[PDB]
Amino acid sequence: EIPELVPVGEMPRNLTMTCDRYLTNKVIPGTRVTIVGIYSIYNSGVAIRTPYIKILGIQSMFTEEEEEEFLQLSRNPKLYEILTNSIAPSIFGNEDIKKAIVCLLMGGSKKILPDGMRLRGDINVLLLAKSQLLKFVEKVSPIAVYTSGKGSSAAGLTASVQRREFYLEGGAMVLADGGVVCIDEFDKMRDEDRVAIHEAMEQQTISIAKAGITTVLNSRTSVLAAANTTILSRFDMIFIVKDDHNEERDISIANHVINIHTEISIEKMKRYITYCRLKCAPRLSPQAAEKLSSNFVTIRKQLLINPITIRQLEAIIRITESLAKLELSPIAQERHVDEAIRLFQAS
Amino acid sequence: RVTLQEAPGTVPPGRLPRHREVILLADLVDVSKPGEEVEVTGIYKNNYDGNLNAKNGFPVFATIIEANSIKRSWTEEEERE
Amino acid sequence: LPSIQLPVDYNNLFNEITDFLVTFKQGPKYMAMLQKVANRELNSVIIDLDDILQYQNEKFLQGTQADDLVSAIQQNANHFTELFCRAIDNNMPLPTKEIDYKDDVLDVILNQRRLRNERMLSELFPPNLTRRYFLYFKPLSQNCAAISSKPLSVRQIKGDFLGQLITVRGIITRVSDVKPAVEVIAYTCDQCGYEVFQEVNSRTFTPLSECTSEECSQNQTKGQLFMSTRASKFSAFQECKIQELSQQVPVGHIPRSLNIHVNGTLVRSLSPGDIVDVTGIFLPAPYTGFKALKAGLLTETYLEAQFVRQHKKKFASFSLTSDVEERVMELITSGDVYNRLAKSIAPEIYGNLDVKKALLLLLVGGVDKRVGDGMKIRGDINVCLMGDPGVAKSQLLKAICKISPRGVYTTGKGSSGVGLTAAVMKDPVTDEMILEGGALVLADNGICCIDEFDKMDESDRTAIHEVMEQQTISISKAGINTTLNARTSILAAANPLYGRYNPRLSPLDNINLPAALLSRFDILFLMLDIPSRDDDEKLAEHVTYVHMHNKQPDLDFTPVEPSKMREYIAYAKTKRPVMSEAVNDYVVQAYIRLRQDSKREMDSKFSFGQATPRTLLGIIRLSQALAKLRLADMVDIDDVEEALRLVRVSKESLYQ
Amino acid sequence: TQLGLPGVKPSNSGVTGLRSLGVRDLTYKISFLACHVISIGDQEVFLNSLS
Amino acid sequence: DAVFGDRVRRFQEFLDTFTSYRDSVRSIQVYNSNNAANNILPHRIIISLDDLREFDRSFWSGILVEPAYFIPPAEKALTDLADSMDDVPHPNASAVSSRHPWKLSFKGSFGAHALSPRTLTAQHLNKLVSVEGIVTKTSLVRPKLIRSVHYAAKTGRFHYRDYTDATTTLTTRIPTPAIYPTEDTEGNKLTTEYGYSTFIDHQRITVQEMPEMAPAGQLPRSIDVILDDDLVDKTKPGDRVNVVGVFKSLGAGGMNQSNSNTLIGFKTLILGNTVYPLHAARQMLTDFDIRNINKLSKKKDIFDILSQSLAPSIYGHDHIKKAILLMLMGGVEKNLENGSHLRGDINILMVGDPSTAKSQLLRFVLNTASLAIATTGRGSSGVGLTAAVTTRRLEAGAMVLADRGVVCIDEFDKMTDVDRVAIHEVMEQQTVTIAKAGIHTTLNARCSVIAAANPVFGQYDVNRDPHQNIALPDSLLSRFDLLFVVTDDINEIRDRSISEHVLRTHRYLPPGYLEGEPVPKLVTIPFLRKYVQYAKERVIPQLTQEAINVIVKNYTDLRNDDNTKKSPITARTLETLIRLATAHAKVRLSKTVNKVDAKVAANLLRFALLGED
Amino acid sequence: VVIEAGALMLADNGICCIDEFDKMDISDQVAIHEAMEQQTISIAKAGIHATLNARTSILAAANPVGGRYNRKLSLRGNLNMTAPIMSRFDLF
DNA sequence: TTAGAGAATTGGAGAGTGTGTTTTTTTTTTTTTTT
DNA sequence: ACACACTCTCCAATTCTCTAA
Ligand SMILES: Nc1ncnc2c1ncn2[C@@H]1O[C@H](COP(=O)(O)OP(=O)(O)NP(=O)(O)O)[C@@H](O)[C@H]1O
Ligand SMILES: Nc1ncnc2c1ncn2[C@@H]1O[C@H](COP(=O)(O)OP(=O)(O)NP(=O)(O)O)[C@@H](O)[C@H]1O
Ligand SMILES: [Mg+2]
Ligand SMILES: [Mg+2]
Ligand SMILES: [Zn+2]
Repeated sequence: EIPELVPVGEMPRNLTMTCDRYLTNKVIPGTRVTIVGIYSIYNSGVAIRTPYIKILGIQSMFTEEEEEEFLQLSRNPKLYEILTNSIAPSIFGNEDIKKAIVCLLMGGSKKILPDGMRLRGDINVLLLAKSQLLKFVEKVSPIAVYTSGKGSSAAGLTASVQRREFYLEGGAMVLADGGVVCIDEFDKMRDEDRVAIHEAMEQQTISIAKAGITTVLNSRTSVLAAANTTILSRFDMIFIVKDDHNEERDISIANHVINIHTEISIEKMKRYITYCRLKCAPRLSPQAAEKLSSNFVTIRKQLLINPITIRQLEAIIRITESLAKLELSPIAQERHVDEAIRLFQAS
Repeated sequence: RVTLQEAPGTVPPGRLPRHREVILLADLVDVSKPGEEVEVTGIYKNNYDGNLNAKNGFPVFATIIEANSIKRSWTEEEERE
Repeated sequence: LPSIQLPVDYNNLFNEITDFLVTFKQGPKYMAMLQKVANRELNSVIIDLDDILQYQNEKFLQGTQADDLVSAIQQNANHFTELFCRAIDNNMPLPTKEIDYKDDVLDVILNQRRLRNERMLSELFPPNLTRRYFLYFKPLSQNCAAISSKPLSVRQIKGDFLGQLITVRGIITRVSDVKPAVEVIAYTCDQCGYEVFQEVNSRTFTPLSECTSEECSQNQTKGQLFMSTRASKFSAFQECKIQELSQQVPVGHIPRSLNIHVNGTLVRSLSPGDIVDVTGIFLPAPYTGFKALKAGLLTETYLEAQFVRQHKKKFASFSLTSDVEERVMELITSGDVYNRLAKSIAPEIYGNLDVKKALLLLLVGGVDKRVGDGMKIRGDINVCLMGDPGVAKSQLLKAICKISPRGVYTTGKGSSGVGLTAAVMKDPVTDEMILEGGALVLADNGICCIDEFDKMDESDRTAIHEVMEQQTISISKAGINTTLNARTSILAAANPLYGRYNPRLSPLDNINLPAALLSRFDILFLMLDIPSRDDDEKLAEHVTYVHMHNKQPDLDFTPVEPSKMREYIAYAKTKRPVMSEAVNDYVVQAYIRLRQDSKREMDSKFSFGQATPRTLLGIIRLSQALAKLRLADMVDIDDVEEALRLVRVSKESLYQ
Repeated sequence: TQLGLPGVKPSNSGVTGLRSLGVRDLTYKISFLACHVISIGDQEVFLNSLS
Repeated sequence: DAVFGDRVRRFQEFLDTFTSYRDSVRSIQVYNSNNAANNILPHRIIISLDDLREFDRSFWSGILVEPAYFIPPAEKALTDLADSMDDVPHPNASAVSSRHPWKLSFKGSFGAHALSPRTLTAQHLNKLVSVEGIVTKTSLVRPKLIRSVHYAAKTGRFHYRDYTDATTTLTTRIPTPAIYPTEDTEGNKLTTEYGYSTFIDHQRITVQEMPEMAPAGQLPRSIDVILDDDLVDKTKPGDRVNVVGVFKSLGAGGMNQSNSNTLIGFKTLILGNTVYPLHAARQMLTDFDIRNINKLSKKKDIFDILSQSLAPSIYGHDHIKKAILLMLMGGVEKNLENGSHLRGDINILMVGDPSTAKSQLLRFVLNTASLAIATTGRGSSGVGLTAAVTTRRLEAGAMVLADRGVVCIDEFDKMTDVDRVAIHEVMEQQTVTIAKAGIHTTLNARCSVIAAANPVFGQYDVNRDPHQNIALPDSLLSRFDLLFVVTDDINEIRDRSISEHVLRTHRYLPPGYLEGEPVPKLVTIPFLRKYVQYAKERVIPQLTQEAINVIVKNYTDLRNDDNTKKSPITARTLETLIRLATAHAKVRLSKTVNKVDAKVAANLLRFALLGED
Repeated sequence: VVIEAGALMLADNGICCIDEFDKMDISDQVAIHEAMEQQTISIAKAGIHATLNARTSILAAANPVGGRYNRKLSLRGNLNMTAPIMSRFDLF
């Protein structure tokens, strides 16, 4: 029965029913429906029988004109500024945070080589006010999962084995496979997850061999996280949130709160992100290769005379590809490399 | 059908509560909810049961109550007050 | 309804059988057995198929054709138990000796019934009622060989084999206790005073309740029948289960098993834990009554046991036939059996001679003792190996695991103290509690090998304390309060603390065992890995030769094979040599010196703890083992000095 | 149960041969058929109770 | 009734026309007849359905839409063909009346009838269908009676009768009561002749749709399959499988009087006709592969070519690649006559700084070995990694599952001490033994171990002892054949070379894609796998005196000379030398180990152990 | 459930004696605490619900931790008993 | 007074018909993952 | 289909009665 019709303090009542031929396989669990059917009884106290119903009726990708708008946006000379401005507009300042979130949403390009090695595409960011941005990322993203550090069950973030025969269940890294996942307090991570997130992030897999269980789980996702150590090495970019205390801002927020108590929109931006993810996967030009290699050896020499490592060069490449992805340019260029290393200053 | 149990206040000290079962017919169904304290009027009735006779080994009949009735705003003066 | 032709006529095979029983010889062989049966001296007849093959070959060489009876009784084995029995009944000779015939109830009953028929006149009863014997087939020798000679694992027994005679290899899982089963039932009619019989084959039957005898009927005497045990025929029955070896299970599968039935004198041959070659007849088990009508065509199946071959002869099965006498005389005449037998243990491992000699003395063991007031003293010997990583400890241990007829191998990490000793499991669905013994019970009267002894948890090692000295287990848990027997000797291996032995500390620091447990080993051997350019070269040459040729390098020495070694050791474990006063004085004087030297040097770096009274009986046990190996009936002082040397050498590794 | 109880099917050895049993078997249990019970474990009512 | 004969005639015409099936019948028959005089092949044949389409469309559609009326006569015609061909005389009693005809199987171009368990629908009942999925359950094998033979005692006549059940025949017949007759029509008492009677095997399984196709987290759906005779036990749970058979219904469906008011439906099954696996490892060589493998082996430096063809996307670390190749080849396992066992498989460990391609290189072995299991060190327990108890039943761990394969352990340093000590048996004795409540058993685990770890201080400290940097006991490090230390030393030209290399790697595009679309000589990996398979199966090099002369000298010099060597040297080092020499000889496809192989093995061990060449 | 009465039910309007209280498991001490708080017992399982009266006074004995009392310490330090249960005894 | 010919009453032999059957704790020993 | 419980039917065994030697 409908939830808004139940009397207070009672659990809802239900019925069982039958259908055949073309009425089969027409609905799925959780959908609200209207039904026409004969009400009758069947055998299964004294002189007493069970009721049921025999059903006789039930009631319950882009176009060209869409992608034209997305193409018009693609050739705007200030699109990067427009997308950064559209992200959490109420939050004051924090420019580079918004830029990093754009790069996280867009992502790099996946690649597979002749010898079978597989190259990652995802992006990972950490943030050290901060509560709002994760909710916004949840809303804008095509697929999103939100959780706090302790997790929804004993699976925690990654996974665990539980007990009577043993079984296994996955946390909020397996469930977010193929999409984005945001963690509200990364410091409240449990002990097992502290070690398991290494494999979850580097390999995009979780593997367990316990109590006769022997399986491997997929963890293909981009992680956003916030807190307030060596665990910072797993992330591509780390930043610290900043605040400003203009009274007009608080007064405006309060006035809006009283109003409810008494630039690109979200849906359009989400569809545009989906379109860009589906249509393009750019490649580095040779000039970018020379630029990046020279910068890499330059920084390592500067540190030597006074660390950078290959695992961070391969992150700078992904950021460069994600920046080139917005323009739908099939090749990345020095323009994107410059902004990539400029935005690389986490520190 | 409804199962009825002695109220805890009525039970003497050091004794377990007793139980009986009540049959509700056309107009009286869903008149009461579990956990309510209820007052019942009806006929006290009995019938043969094979399992009771088999287990106890004596010609022992089972008993049921058939309910006839079941029991458990403001004026303008209250509003003015 | 329909019918077919087949190539076999049973009349010819029956004629062949009755000729074979009266003609064959290696007088004729089987007529002696049937004479013993007639004299009531013998209860069972075992038919060899090797005799039938030899008979066929001899008849062929005489220039005559003959049916291949061997394959005929292998193909359809069930029918021929009846043919042989009928042939034996026909040809049975008369007794040679007086019997006291009146002891038999059936004789009196049948004689009186015959007299009743004789008076009345002025088949009677089923022939199974008077067969005083059992009959079994023994399969073909493989070295003469056919499928019955070639063992099958339990997976290879397909549905094609139903009805045939086969051989199976595996481990027994459980055994039932004996109970009787009816073959012929006897009744008595009250009014007319007449007896009738009924034969039972199926798992169930309906007893008779009306006297249908013609004389009883024609007198219109509707009498009542009553059952009688005193003239019924029973036969002993037992049921077991066999299961495939764990090392033959394919990957990812669960092991399978078969049900075995045993009747007659073959009963209580099998025991749990045995590795065995069973051979028998593989048959189905039909349903009965209303169950059959709605059970479908899927048939249950089992194996009728006929003959059993064990892989290793237990030491208790020994008897000195002249065949074994001739072989032990070889070793006795050759001489110096101690060194040869010690050298023969694991020839592929270089050096380590003293360790091998100690482990031989472990294999032999001391003499059990039981004082007149009821005290008893341990006979078994316990040994421990302590040494650096990579000096063939696990290898030598697992090598000794082969020689012993009863033995088990276990590692420290994979073992629970409960499962190592005995467990009280709530196993059945009926919530019943049942006791099932652990590894040390399965190794009863054998050796138990415990590798990685240092990794086992400190709490679980305490379970071994009772079994080591008292050779028994005591349990008092939910619904169970009993004592079990565990007459087992323990051999163990371990690394010192921190792995490789540390010379900075004393031996007791490196050993890291409590005093109560360190005392319970009769010998603890300390072996260290110290480089040397001379010795390493020799070891490397030996190992490289072994890898090249699969044979130990040899110029002078020939090891005795394991079978003859087992025969010599089994013969040596029967002697019980006694001590003498001259030896007693010597050992008594040695013990004082040992304890004084222990008291002097408890502070010293060369300490190994304090000598308890259990060190005296260790000397006596080792001396008696040495006396056993030379087949003496008297301990000699020569044995005592060797026992003392073998204890002294264990500590010399400390001095580089 | 082993007797002809209406509406119920049949369920150390017993006795047999009786008419109602047919081929069935009958056993028994021991119990006690009592006739009275006595336990051995307002101030005015209490005072009236006393001697 | 008359239509049965004509269909037999038409299929006889088909069998005469397409002659490649006559050769199959004759080859199976002559093979079985040969070894019988001393395994036996089944009496089964697979026909291409396309040939039957091109021969006669009416028979093709009859088979494919009305199998119950067309499959039996064709099978009868095949039995007639095989029976008319010459056969061994004087058959035995059991052979005379076996009741064992030949049987058919199909391949190719099912069209619309290729299905999955989700989409199998009531419209498809009594059609011949093909389904795909994962095996989830398997029943025990049981025998089944179909015929019994009896001997009449008085008359000397052999009698027989037949039995049927709903799952035994495509067509439908009156069921049989499974009773053995005891007495003749003429009153003679009968006896049952086991061994002349015929029984067949029977097994039921269950097949479920693959999890990759499950919609919306909905419950998955599955079908039961019936197998018999030859098809039994050819599958186990977890197998991906494709099954061919007739989809049929059973039973009374409650119309025989029941309390359900007939709301419950009829039961259904698939009668297994043919089973094929799915690859989701093994390959079979053609003649050209043998020619190429033999020709390539005579190059001067095959070892360099093959080693450098392993993981070309990873720059540097030549010696580790060569060690991995020798691991994949392996030594020779020995079993002496007295039952003693000598180890053959090689174990490798590598420890080093962060970011130095340890996990990336370890990942490569998982995708070129024929059988490989991967695990992380902290995500596995000792019992889970070896074996565990359940209900008593004992359940295998990871090292037991990969029996004759390789096991990869990442983050080895995070494994607890309690978990590590379970592994000391498996790496030398190659067995797992359990002694717990109600169980005592031994299991086989013959695999090779390769693993990676981090040093104690986070980066390797040359200014402290190797034991201080590597916190593992000496007894464990002894069991690894080769121990490699690797570090990220900062240098200009090294950094430039590596950075240019990875940048060249990231500019790859696959063949069939335009730019921007979403997705010396080196032998290809699909050829290298064939090379490794052939070399491991077909050549078993034996040792020689000239190799032994090198091995003994190298061992005795290496053990006794005082140096700052980074691993304990024991009797297991000699075995490592022998194994490496044998493996290098196996790379060469040599029937014997020579001096060159021992020299190369010594040079590799010296590099790994003493750190310099 | 078997429902059959426990010890506290038999001691209704009576004295219930607990000997060696300190050895009782915490999981049962909490049950005695819940009964003592209300003088009432509740059952709800397997479709059967019941409430019962437990007007019983408790007399308890316990051992100090370590077997001997410490005059340097409070009774809370000496006794292995949780504070809510200790708060509900009239006399120590 | 015996006995034999005819009629009436009762017993149970035995033939026939219908039927039924397979098939949430609570307490206690032990292994395993989790803090 | 295989033991049971219960019902139905026919036929001859038995005792009673009448008649005459
Ligand atoms: N004297 C020897 N003769 C032959 N092989 C030897 C000898 N000493 C050591 N080995 C070899 O050493 C290897 C390891 O033997 P093993 O029994 O496992 O040693 P271990 O002491 O038990 N190792 P560990 O368990 O770590 O203490 C085997 O391959 C043996 O062949
Ligand atoms: N030639 C190379 N040398 C080093 N790293 C490389 C090389 N080529 C690629 N990489 C990249 O280096 C990164 C680190 O590889 P990885 O195998 O995780 O190192 P690691 O030894 O496992 N570090 P860790 O997980 O902390 O132990 C990956 O992103 C590789 O793609
Ligand atoms: Mg060892
Ligand atoms: Mg890594
Ligand atoms: Zn009689």
